[PDB]
Amino acid sequence: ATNRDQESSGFAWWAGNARLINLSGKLLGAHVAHAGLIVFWAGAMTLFELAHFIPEKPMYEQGLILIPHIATLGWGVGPGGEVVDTFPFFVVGVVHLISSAVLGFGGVYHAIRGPETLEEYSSFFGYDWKDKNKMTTILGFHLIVLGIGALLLVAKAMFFGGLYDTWAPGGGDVRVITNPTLDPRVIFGYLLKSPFGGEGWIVSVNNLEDVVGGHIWIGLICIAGGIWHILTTPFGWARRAFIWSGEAYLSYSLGALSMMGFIATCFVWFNNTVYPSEFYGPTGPEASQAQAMTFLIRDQKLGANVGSAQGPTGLGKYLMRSPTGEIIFGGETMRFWDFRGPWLEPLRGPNGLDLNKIKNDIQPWQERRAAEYMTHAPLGSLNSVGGVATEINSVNFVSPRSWLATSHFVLAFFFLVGHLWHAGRARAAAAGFEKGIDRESEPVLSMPSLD
Amino acid sequence: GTTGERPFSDIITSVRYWVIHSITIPALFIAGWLFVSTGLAYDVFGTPRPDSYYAQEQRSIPLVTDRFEAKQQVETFLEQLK
Amino acid sequence: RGWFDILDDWLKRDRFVFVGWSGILLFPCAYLALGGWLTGTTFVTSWYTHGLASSYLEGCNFLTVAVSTPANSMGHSLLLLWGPEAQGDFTRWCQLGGLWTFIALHGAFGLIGFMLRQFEIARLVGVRPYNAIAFSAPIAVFVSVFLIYPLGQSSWFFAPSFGVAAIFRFLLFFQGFHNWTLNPFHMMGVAGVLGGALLCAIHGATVENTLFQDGEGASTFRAFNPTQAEETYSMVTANRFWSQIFGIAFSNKRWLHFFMLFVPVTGLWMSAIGVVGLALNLRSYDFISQEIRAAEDPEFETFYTKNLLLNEGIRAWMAPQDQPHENFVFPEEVLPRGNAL
Amino acid sequence: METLKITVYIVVTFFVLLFVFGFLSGDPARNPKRKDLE
Amino acid sequence: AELTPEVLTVPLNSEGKTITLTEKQYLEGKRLFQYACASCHVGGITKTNPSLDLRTETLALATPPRDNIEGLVDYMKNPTTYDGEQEIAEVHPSLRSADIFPKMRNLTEKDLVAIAGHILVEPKILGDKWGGGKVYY
Amino acid sequence: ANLWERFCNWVTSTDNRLYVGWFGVIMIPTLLAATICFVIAFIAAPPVDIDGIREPVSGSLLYGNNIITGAVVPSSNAIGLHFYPIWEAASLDEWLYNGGPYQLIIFHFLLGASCYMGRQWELSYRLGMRPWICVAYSAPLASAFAVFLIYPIGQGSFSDGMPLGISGTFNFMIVFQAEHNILMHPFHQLGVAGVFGGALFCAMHGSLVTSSLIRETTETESANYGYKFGQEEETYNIVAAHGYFGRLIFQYASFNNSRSLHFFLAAWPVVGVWFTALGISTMAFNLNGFNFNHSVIDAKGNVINTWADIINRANLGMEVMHERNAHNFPLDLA
Ligand code: CLA
Ligand code: CLA
Ligand code: CLA
Ligand code: CLA
Ligand code: CLA
Ligand SMILES: CCCCCCCCCCCCCCCC(=O)OC[C@H](COP(=O)(O)OC[C@@H](O)CO)OC(=O)CCCCCCCCCCCCCCC
Ligand SMILES: CC1=C(/C=C/C(C)=C/C=C/C(C)=C/C=C/C=C(C)/C=C/C=C(C)/C=C/C2=C(C)CCCC2(C)C)C(C)(C)CCC1
Ligand SMILES: CC1=C(/C=C/C(C)=C/C=C/C(C)=C/C=C/C=C(C)/C=C/C=C(C)/C=C/C2=C(C)CCCC2(C)C)C(C)(C)CCC1
Ligand SMILES: CC1=C(/C=C/C(C)=C/C=C/C(C)=C/C=C/C=C(C)/C=C/C=C(C)/C=C/C2=C(C)CCCC2(C)C)C(C)(C)CCC1
Ligand SMILES: CCCCCCCCCCCCO[C@@H]1O[C@H](CO)[C@@H](O[C@H]2O[C@H](CO)[C@@H](O)[C@H](O)[C@H]2O)[C@H](O)[C@H]1O
Ligand SMILES: CCCCCCCCCCCCCCCCCC(=O)O
Ligand code: OEX
Ligand SMILES: [Cl-]
Ligand SMILES: [Cl-]
Ligand SMILES: [Fe+2]
Repeated sequence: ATNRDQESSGFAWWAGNARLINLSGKLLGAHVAHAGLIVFWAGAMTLFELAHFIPEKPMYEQGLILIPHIATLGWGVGPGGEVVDTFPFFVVGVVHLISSAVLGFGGVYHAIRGPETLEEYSSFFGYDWKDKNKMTTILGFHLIVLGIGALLLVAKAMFFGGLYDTWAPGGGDVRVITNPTLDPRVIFGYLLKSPFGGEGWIVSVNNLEDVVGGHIWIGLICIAGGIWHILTTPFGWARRAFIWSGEAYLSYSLGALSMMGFIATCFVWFNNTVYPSEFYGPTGPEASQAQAMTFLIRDQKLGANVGSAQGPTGLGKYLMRSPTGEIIFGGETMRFWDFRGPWLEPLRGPNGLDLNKIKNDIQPWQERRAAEYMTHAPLGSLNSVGGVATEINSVNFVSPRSWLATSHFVLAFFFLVGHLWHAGRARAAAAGFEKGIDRESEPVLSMPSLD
Repeated sequence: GTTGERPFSDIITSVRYWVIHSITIPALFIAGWLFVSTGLAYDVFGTPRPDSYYAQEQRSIPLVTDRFEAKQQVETFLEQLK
Repeated sequence: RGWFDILDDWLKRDRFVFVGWSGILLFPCAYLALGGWLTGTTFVTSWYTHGLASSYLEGCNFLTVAVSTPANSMGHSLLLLWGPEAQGDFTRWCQLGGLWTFIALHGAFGLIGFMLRQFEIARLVGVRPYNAIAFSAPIAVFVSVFLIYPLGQSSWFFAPSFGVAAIFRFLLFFQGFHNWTLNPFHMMGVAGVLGGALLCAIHGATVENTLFQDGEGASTFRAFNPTQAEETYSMVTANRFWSQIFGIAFSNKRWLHFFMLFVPVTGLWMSAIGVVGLALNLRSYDFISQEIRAAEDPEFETFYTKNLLLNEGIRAWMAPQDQPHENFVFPEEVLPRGNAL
Repeated sequence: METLKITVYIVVTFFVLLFVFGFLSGDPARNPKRKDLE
Repeated sequence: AELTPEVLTVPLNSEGKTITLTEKQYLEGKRLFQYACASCHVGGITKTNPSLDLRTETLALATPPRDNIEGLVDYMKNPTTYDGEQEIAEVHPSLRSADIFPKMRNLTEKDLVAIAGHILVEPKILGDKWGGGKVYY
Repeated sequence: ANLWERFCNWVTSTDNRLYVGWFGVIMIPTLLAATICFVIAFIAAPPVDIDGIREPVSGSLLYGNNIITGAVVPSSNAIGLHFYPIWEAASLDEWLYNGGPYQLIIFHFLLGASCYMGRQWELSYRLGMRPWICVAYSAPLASAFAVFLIYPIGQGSFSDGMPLGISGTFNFMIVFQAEHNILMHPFHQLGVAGVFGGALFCAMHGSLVTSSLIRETTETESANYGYKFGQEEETYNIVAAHGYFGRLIFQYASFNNSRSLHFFLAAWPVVGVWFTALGISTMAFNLNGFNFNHSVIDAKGNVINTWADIINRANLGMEVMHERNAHNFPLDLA
């Protein structure tokens, strides 16, 4: 029981995992076991979703979050997102589960039975947190692996089946991407776009060509950067800029992951390209716009001249102008005039929504889709009662977009707290005062008074 | 310092404690269960059963409206249930 | 020794749970209040007093169960089990809401007993009585809310019912009918509560981050000994930090801790005064100048007038079911409503 | 309005650059106990 | 009160003949109604067209009359506008549009009868609440 | 030393009456801008068309408000989440009509408050303290982010951010209850536990220390003069305080360790407020409080009301009355 008590390690049980900071073998075992946990959940949860899946009903009516991910990749679904074959879902679940068993075996071995420290057994796998060269070597290895993952996505899109394209001409379909966007102007203009309304930063990516080109660039850049960090060691300015310790590296990663969690929240809330509404349900903006469209259709069928219908406030009841003049839906949904979706874009012309097209060319499938989205807006209670808070019990529905956004905002925030905690502690421990103030050399006592 | 009572950990890790309580705890739990499943709770506390909130064709609540006749009003409501 | 002195000895024995003379009042009353709440929430209905289901036995959950107030027709009756209403019939007593007055009265006397316990223990161990003094705020809140307010209103019916959701309904009723948020006494109460939470957090964190290193462990809790004479954290360093961060800082620990007593206690007392006012419908409901201006000028609008519209909605839509004794029938056409909703 | 926009861009860039280069200017060594943190 | 056979007895055709639904029938109807219809018709209102509701009187005044089991089954097979002038299977769920409304694909004749029975019974239980909207919540 | 070296030494100096630091270099200008704009707007700004329906709401003192009713009004629903700096307006008149001051103020404030947290860390580092006071500050800061940025992002408009005023805050709260039933949401319940318990424990700790002060003064002098700033010995008897509180409840319910005690004081309210901030930030994506409307039904099928149904009636009143001219269609979907 080496270092497995507070007396010998300096750490209490509630901080026990800090006892592993300098025990590389047991720490590797811990990480492999936790990765086994991740893979195991993927497999078990996917199998649970499949066992509870009713193929006829939309995915988003059934509390599914993983099956939509598989379907978006083009597996198991056909035109309009209809499910034609669930065996790909089942295969994903089974394979992840078996792999989880293997990972668990490896992690338990490295954590319980294998060498406690790897430095003696091997210098290739052993490391010292303060060895910047070795640290950057491991970082580069994992960068190469990640780049390979991005290129795997590219391969799925281009050579093995393609991706589900909600924008495909005909009403959404699996499509093979053959002309990925390699234009750096486009790819990095995305990064330079403002995050505010009508711009949306990277969350605004609205076509699979741009998606695939972006991931091509990510894979190549990651491979090059990993080779770079294998072959180099940090320069002097970096050496003087950073804290070089295990806890510091953990803190940096906590900050990065928090940022990624917030970004994912926005992605799933706003983007209906890589999160097709056929699978994840309408976005909030989409559902609001859909209500506007639905009642425009109903009243116009009754005989209203929607272009000229004046609302109570003087603004158009059904149609008005955005602050830059585009014709848009009226009512509160004026805030959502940046929304774009395949069921709505056929009605849009150069100046915005086109009155002639609204009057003459709205199709039954558009009417049906608008009704569906209006009635599956992402609003619901914690016990999964669909609709506004004042609605009565009857509909058992909370949108996958709501579940995913809320969960990952919670995770991103707590990981920001983690970044702050571990970064502050890393600084204090590197400087040597993380256990408190030295009584005989209290820094403040040697400073001049403020007044 | 301690006040002389036997330690709780000592008591709850002892064979005699569990000899006694493996009988007593289940008995009390079953007593409560039966208190409900036999319907005695309804009678004791005057709580309506699912079929006793309304008369068959009634939709008005049996609200007590007189302070000193409230007991008789409740009894009249109960009779009207029949 | 005399029997009084022998009894004093036994009551003040040092045992796991101290009893004391105050115990003779505290323990039966506190037990009866708590047990009454659990009993009512588990088995008792609110059908004959409110037209509501309020117990686990009827199908409510922890958030919706309650021991509900008696019917409005009961007035302010004590509703004693042997009283003229229940006439010694336990089942009828429960159906008439005697459990609410039972809980409220045994709980009030239990609070008296607990404060007496604070005094008695302080006297026995030789400390000053400031914990008992600070407890006056919870007692003032309880008295003002659960006894004085209903005593000023038509009956116990409008006191808070002992339950989670029932308390929430109490909040919303106060907003809708009293415009309680606009009341400067509630505002001072809010300041006291939130400032107390702020002081609690900031002081805890400051101590924990100005600790002296008094041991080698990375977990710093073992480096304190209760009998030690030295301060465990650096007041000088904490004062320097807060002076440079926020401009001002504490420099006197005694003042710091008295201030921690003073803030939340004073806030709760102020809120109690406000509720005494509301017992008489003596509200901070309106600003007369704004009302005159708005009446004369249909383009004048502020968040104050918006909130008044919200209150009118609350009253109209909740009164018929929340006040069943009034027999309100509001035809649909009279309900206030905005466009389309 | 264009002059205002350019002025604000210049000011913000000034302060942000101060932030970045200041934290690059050997910040870890600016503590009372141990300087050589690499 | 109880869910009695008298409550469960509802009109069967346009000639006044009545049928007595079983309690299992009524519960199955409620479940199927939640499954296939409540997204728009929760509580008897119509979210995407509030002017039309599922109240028995409204069904009675519909053309053809829909205040009986057979009328409601026919509506679910071949829905029409209120005056019966237009067939709206293209925009309303039905067996003949089950290809575009998949939740209708597996419904059987007994299932449709159960849904219709639920629609007719629920107002007998809830009164104005059925089709009344938020005013009566 | 070179000019840059001297400037860095001044910026990071621990001898300045108010610490500046690198976080302060961002904090000072942004907080000054936010403060100046807020004060000017609160006093003098003209009415703002918050809901985008050409119905301006008056927020400023000079336009008929008092301290309780005044506010800086959120930007127009016509703007949504669009960035609306002064230079995006055709004129200051347009900017004011559309509520640009709100955006300027809240953005500069959020940035400055983030830098305030960082500055707490930085000065702790300069003074050789432990670093986690900033972690305590992250709770209220997270709450500010939730009500000024996250909720607007989720709902699609800064017009739904909390107004910068007292009555505006109340309006925000009431509408929030109408649309999300926050009272029935466990995270707000944890927030209430956090703040009620924070106040409770504040009073408890203050009262216990005050009750255990050691005699160093006479009855004609404030007991506070019994403590001298920077004295080595403790000023109260924690052993006596523990004897009292342990006998008040029972021995093992009372802290005998001051460090554990102060950690608990920090942790309770901070965690509670973290959770309430998450409650707002998750209801931003329309995951609302528990809905038990009509959960209890009798044998026939009659609805048996509960206190939750009464709450629902109140919520309906709020919902139907709020923003009375802004809705054209039956559902309020954001
Ligand atoms: C990659 C993520 C990561 C990693 C690897 C670490 C690793 C570490 N942290 Mg850091 N931490 C993180 C994220 C991370 N942390 C985040 C996000 C936060 C913010 C909350 C913190 C906050 C934090 C603090 C405050 C401290 C550490 C400490 C530590 C060390 C000991 C941890 C331990 O033994 O826990 C033991 C684990 C437990 C005691 C169990 C905790 C269970 C949590 C609180 C509840 C989880 C609920 C669950 C999700 C859902 C439950 C469902 C139920 C409600 C039904 C270790 C070096 C300690 C340290 O400084 O050591 C040097 C320390 O004091 N961490
Ligand atoms: C993902 C979560 C996770 C992981 C991977 C680890 C991993 C580890 N912890 Mg940590 N820990 C955690 C959570 C976690 N911990 C939490 C939540 C707490 C707070 C309660 C702690 C508190 C804590 C302390 C206080 C200590 C550790 C220690 C350790 C290490 C040695 C454990 C040991 O000696 O086991 C001994 C235990 C056993 C022999 C019992 C059996 C354990 C096995 C692994 C169960 C596996 C079951 C599994 C189903 C088998 C599948 C096999 C199949 C695939 C074939 C190990 C690397 C110790 C350490 O660092 O030592 C240097 C240490 O002292 N941990
Ligand atoms: C990142 C995870 C990781 C890392 C860094 C290590 C590292 C190490 N392990 Mg451990 N191990 C792991 C996972 C890991 N292992 C898992 C998951 C298992 C369970 C099967 C084991 C089971 C295991 C045993 C039983 C033993 C080791 C031993 C060793 C040491 C020698 C390994 C060697 O020479 O490789 C030789 C290289 C190979 C055999 C080729 C590996 C390439 C694989 C098969 C495919 C390509 C890799 C690819 C990226 C995998 C993708 C998986 C993805 C889905 C996650 C070394 C310290 C030995 C030791 O400690 O000696 C004292 C030892 O006896 N490991
Ligand atoms: C997991 C990813 C990862 C990580 C952790 C690192 C880590 C590191 N790299 Mg490597 N790098 C990577 C991937 C990564 N790299 C890849 C993929 C490439 C290929 C393009 C490189 C290419 C590369 C080079 C060429 C160099 C490094 C260097 C370094 C070191 C200094 C980093 C630094 O100062 O950053 C902090 C960054 C800065 C100080 C400059 C930019 C700071 C701006 C102002 C921040 C902008 C934030 C933005 C405005 C806010 C929103 C973000 C939004 C745009 C997403 C450090 C060890 C340096 C070194 O010493 O290596 C020998 C070096 O010269 N890296
Ligand atoms: C210290 C303990 C204590 C206290 C302060 C109270 C206080 C109260 N109880 Mg609770 N009660 C207690 C213990 C206590 N109870 C216990 C242990 C039980 C369980 C047995 C109960 C069971 C209980 C029930 C069931 C009810 C109460 C009720 C009440 C209220 C009315 C009491 C009343 O009118 O008494 C009046 C009695 C006295 C003031 C005693 C006077 C004693 C003098 C000396 C008598 C002198 C004359 C007399 C004829 C002596 C004759 C001597 C000779 C001729 C033989 C009051 C709030 C009622 C309530 O809550 O209503 C809503 C109610 O219904 N109590
Ligand atoms: C030393 C503690 C310092 C840490 C601070 C604690 C944080 C706060 C914890 C509070 C809850 C305590 C959890 C126990 C913390 C703990 O350490 O537990 C251990 C403690 C003592 O356990 P043992 O008897 O095993 O003690 C071993 C001893 O030999 C020495 O430890 O157990 C109890 O006190 C639990 C008994 C429940 C007693 C229920 C009695 C009910 C009586 C009802 C009347 C009440 C009085 C009413 C007054 C009006
Ligand atoms: C170290 C440590 C730890 C951790 C641990 C872990 C984390 C582990 C993991 C583990 C794992 C991670 C495991 C795994 C497992 C797995 C398995 C064992 C699997 C199996 C599978 C199967 C058997 C399948 C089957 C099937 C199929 C194939 C098809 C479908 C159906 C079914 C499902 C039946 C703790 C915390 C305790 C603490 C101490 C130390
Ligand atoms: C995939 C994809 C794409 C693309 C993407 C990309 C291309 C990306 C990139 C990205 C990137 C490229 C990023 C970057 C980032 C960076 C960062 C995030 C940084 C940070 C930094 C830091 C953190 C710093 C710090 C500091 C300072 C500032 C001062 C001094 C000290 C220190 C150093 C600490 C797209 C959209 C097209 C589409 C979809 C898909
Ligand atoms: C009123 C009255 C009375 C009294 C009564 C009593 C005294 C009662 C009591 C009762 C009681 C005394 C009851 C109790 C009950 C209890 C319960 C019912 C409990 C529950 C619990 C729970 C459910 C919990 C849970 C949990 C969680 C969740 C987590 C953590 C852990 C725990 C376990 C805590 C007399 C006779 C004078 C007559 C007149 C009237
Ligand atoms: C917008 C992009 C901005 C960030 C771009 C990335 C820049 C990365 C490379 C820049 C390197 C800066 O290099 C860094 O310069 C500073 C300031 O002179 C040096 O700082 C050093 O000299 C200065 C004097 O000027 C002293 O005040 C300081 O205490 C000392 O550390 C650092 O030792 C060096 O590491
Ligand atoms: C101060 C101490 C107060 C203690 C009061 C204990 C109360 C115990 C009451 C139990 C008996 C109730 C009498 C029931 C019969 C009364 C019927 C009637 O004549 O009205
Ligand atoms: O702006 Mn403010 O408050 Ca949110 O929900 Mn819709 O939008 Mn309006 O209505 Mn309700
Ligand atoms: Cl409003
Ligand atoms: Cl609208
Ligand atoms: Fe203290």
